[PDB]
Amino acid sequence: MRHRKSGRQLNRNSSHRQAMFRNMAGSLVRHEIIKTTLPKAKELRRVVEPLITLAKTDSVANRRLAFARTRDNEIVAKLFNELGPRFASRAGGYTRILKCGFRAGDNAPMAYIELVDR
Amino acid sequence: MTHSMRL
Amino acid sequence: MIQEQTMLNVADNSGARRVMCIKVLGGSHRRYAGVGDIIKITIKEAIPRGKVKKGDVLKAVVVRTKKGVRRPDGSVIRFDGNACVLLNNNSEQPIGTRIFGPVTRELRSEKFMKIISLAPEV
Amino acid sequence: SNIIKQLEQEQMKQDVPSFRPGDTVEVKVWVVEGSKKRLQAFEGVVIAIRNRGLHSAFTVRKISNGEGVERVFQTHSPVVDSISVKRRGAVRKAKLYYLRERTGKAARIKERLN
Amino acid sequence: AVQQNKPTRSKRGMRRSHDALTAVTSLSVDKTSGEKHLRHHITADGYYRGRKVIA
Amino acid sequence: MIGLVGKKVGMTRIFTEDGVSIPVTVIEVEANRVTQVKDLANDGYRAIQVTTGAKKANRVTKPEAGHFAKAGVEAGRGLWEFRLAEGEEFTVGQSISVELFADVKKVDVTGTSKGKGFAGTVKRWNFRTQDATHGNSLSHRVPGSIGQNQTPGKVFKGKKMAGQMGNERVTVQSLDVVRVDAERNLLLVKGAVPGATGSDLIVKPAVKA
RNA sequence: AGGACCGAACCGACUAAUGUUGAAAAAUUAGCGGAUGACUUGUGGCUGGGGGUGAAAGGCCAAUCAAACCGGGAGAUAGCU
RNA sequence: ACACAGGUGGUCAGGUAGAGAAUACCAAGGCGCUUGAGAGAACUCGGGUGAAGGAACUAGGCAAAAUGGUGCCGUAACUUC
RNA sequence: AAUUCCUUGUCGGGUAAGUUCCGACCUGCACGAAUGGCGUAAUGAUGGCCAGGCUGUCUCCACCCGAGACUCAGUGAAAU
RNA sequence: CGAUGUCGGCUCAUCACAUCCUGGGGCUGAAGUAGGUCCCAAGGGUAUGGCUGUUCGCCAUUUAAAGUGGUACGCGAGCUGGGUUUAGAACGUCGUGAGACAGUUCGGUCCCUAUCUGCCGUGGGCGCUGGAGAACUGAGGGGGGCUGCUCCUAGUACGAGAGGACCGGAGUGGACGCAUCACUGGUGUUCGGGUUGUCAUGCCAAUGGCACUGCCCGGUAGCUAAAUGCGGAAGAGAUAAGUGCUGAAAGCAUCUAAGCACGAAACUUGCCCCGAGAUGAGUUCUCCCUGACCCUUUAAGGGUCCUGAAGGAACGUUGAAGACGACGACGUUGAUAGGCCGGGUGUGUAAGCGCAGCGAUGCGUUGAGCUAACCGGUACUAAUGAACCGUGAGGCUUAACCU
Ligand SMILES: CC[C@H]1OC(=O)[C@H](C)[C@@H](O[C@H]2C[C@@](C)(OC)[C@@H](O)[C@H](C)O2)[C@H](C)[C@@H](O[C@@H]2O[C@H](C)C[C@H](N(C)C)[C@H]2O)[C@](C)(O)C[C@@H](C)C(=O)[C@H](C)[C@@H](O)[C@]1(C)O
Repeated sequence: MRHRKSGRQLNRNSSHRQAMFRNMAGSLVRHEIIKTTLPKAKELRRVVEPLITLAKTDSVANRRLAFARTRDNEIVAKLFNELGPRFASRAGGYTRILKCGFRAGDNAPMAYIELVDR
Repeated sequence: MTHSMRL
Repeated sequence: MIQEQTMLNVADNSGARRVMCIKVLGGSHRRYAGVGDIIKITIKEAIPRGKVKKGDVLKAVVVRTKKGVRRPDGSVIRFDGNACVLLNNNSEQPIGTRIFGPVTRELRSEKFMKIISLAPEV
Repeated sequence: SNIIKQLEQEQMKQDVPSFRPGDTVEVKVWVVEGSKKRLQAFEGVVIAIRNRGLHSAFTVRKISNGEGVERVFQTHSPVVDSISVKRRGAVRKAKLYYLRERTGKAARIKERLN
Repeated sequence: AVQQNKPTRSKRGMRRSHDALTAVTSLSVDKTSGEKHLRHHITADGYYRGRKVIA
Repeated sequence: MIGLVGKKVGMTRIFTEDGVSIPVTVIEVEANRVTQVKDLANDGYRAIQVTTGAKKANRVTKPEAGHFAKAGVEAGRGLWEFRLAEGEEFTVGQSISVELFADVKKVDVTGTSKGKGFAGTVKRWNFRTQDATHGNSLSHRVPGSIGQNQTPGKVFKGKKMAGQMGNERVTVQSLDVVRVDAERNLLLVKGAVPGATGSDLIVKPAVKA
């Protein structure tokens, strides 16, 4: 009955959820602003912010953990080279949600999730 | 099949 | 948590090697038996030279449980294997002389004091 | 919390020797039989430690005369008088329930020599 | 499963009394542009609270 | 005598030196200031009204702002009443701490229990689940039969069915007080009291003596 | 060698569950039986209604069988509703 | 009758592990099954785990759980040998 | 007894307890010798019974994972 | 008969009392213990198994007890389908036969998406006579009500002896219910680790995908029981059967006619929960509104401009609150959620580098690295200034008072 339980199921199983969050984290680090649905944007906050916190120290082990959680070497390159020195000052809150109407097809609540640089 | 039937 | 159809080992040397609970005595609709609890048993496997034979319906007292008894300290003592000491059907006194293995200090009371003054560990 | 942790740290015993599972540990516990109190040794293998502060416990498995006995001791209980580690074993799990499935030569474990 | 007799048009309208869609109370005005939008949403021209967010 | 309003702060255990461990619930009993006193001149029955805690000054409405600022007290969350059983007189603004529970021995704790949501008949009324096998068709945790036949022709009122479980007022009686802390304003009671951690409890001395 | 054995394709249909205004007017899922033979399958023929065919259940003969369907006697007849 | 979880004969048949056309993961190649978005109640379906007990369930161990491979050792009554 | 009414025949075995099962006895209401009698190794998705193992069948349910049910937008039936 | 689905089992019950237990009494061929029998009493309780399709019954073993009936022999739009009672096949028997058998045997499709009443929950509207926010009284309604055993009195009263109390007082259990996870556990497909097969990241090393979470080993928080606290009461009133006191009718006698007292788990309270839609709509406290005009059917009238107050709703962040509504916290004059930091917990000594080894691997760095839902903090991110609804002192009559 869900009393103090985090995480959204998002009408997927565990493997689909984890693969979908890995794809969305790749797209967000790549494009720096992506449009998505609202609860997927909140869960994507909880997924993509530890990767940026992992980029704050640049070593072989941390880059291997980032590769284990993104599986794209261009993503871990952009993380440890750009998002590391850029986000070095602020402590948490590397991302920003903005609601943008509703989807035309399924009336889904939309959102833009972006990084706090732009 | 004589189960519901009053037989 | 000895209920009926539970197969217990025998702690003393009355002759049985394996008994089965057929009734947990004391109280209507009682489900389980802890250490302090008399059970009615039948004897399923006996030694050929023993004091009791197979098919005897008599009483016993549980001395070891795999569920384990809880101390008032917050502790719990869980043995391995369930065991009982066989008693006289009416006299409530044990049948065999020596008692094998440990028992609990929860058992300390008159008839089971006669039991507990025979065991190696408590 | 701030109040619960405070009450429990004023409840907690100051000196308890830190051990790991696999360590052959002999616990001396208080035993009451009416007027007179006694101390009683329980020596066996630490198979499980549950660190929770005041609510810590540890399970010790000892083979008595034909039987296997497991005793869960609350660490900061007053009835535990002394904990002494007699042999230090070198398992690599934190829990050792396969010692419940084992017997004899299979239930022996290697010494640490850290 | 089935009805014993059909309901009236009166009992149909009483049932549909609770189906009225609520209107938005009022749209809020942006500070710079002046375009109406929902609260806590960006405008159609990508302004939120006086800041151009999307291109 | 009257009860005091506190907050459920977790559960722990204390070790008596005899060896026995007892589970206590810790109840933070803050200073309860009396806001309004009812008497049988105006009201027909005599009572006191207390508040405790604190609230934001911007989260207080002018009705309750004026009601607190009428007689000597400051803003706490909630207002409660106590029925003054024959021989207590309290001035408004009187701070009432936990010494009356330092004297007493048994206690009644009243709280709103944890809301288990829409529960079925098995969870709510301890119904017996039917057969899991041996032929059963879509009827494992269903409530069974709910009535007889043509002769009543209707379900009876108070028939135990599924519905809202939890989230209701529950009183637990005859809980022993094990320790009273006055410098921490704490109350250790033995056992378990209704509610989640942080929920507001009402603590009265025991009536079933 | 074998109407041998275990076991896929292939053929079947023993149990359970689901479906029962179905996804399906006979299925699905998970187990199940035979699987070199008295096997299975394609293509083409032949047997026809008191007739066929049947390792036989009154089974099958175009979702129809103690006498198929179509059309005609025919608006059979109905002390019955 | 449907853009219907059914049915429908032949040909080709790669890699690793495997006895294998089983099975697991892949290649060439082809698809994500023409409503989605949330939430994470009862109940239903399909599964996973379970203290102590172990058929006490029930018409009935139904359904599950268990067992499972290769090589060697050993193997009873009875027998149509 | 796939046959037996009376009937749960009576005795024995198996069970703490056995209208079923197994062995007997014959009182065969109403077996019986190719509409075959009595055996019988092997076989059986065959009927009954007992045992070991195994387990959520059960004591007595608990939690978790997914698909519906619930809410939102689109389309939109049926029995009666 | 243009259909009212059977026996048994399961699940859930509900009532009667012709009471099985518990409770109260009378008589006894009632010493005690234990009974028998009758009267009062329906608050609560009232087995598990073997056999059988069975209800029943027999049997084994308990219990304080193992009530008896009604409710379509309660209950299939709740489940089952063993039995009887479809189509197959056989036995005995009957029949020349087709076939038949309250005779047996083996096998045999149990549909329904709930409109209305009902019931369990949970909301919207309007009312309650100015509006609002709270806290309550409580009419009334519901839940609950079981009981064993041990010890003391006391081995006393009683009895030859064997035996052995009433009354009263504690303790400790069983079943049942409510609550909550501190403990002990379960779960923990969101945490850590091992490992098999294969594919990929160029390769090594390291990881990832898939194979039921691939198979497993532990396990945080939540939820939860088998875990652990609590409950059933005492008391009060009025009584039933019963026992009385005084007392005539009826010089006596008499519990009764006048009058008075006792007397049960039943009744009313006491305990707990809901509850002013209790339209008979209650009480208490606090807060908010103090402007002008015209018209007409000068009415508890309509309209226009100016003001929108307390508060509410909407929106957003959300919650040990929740199907949705609702409920609760917060909205920068800010710890509501995420992140971050520190800790805790869990798992078990990461990777890389170096050494020993031919190697698998071991050792050092190192109780390392990683850590979900937890804890204490921190405005880093998101909770926007507003707009919207709600008004502008609130009728008549009578009484009592105040200027
Ligand atoms: C798939 C769904 C099918 O229904 C079933 O399978 C159920 C399970 C049958 O029970 C089956 C199975 C069974 C055992 O009954 C459960 C059997 O007794 C009956 C004869 O057939 C039903 C209900 C029968 O009714 C019963 O008929 C009895 C003569 C009288 C009884 N009444 C007194 C109450 C009545 O409800 C009957 C005749 O088939 C109903 C007619 C209308 C139909 O033929 C319809 C088209 C059905 O086939 C069906 C809806 O498609």
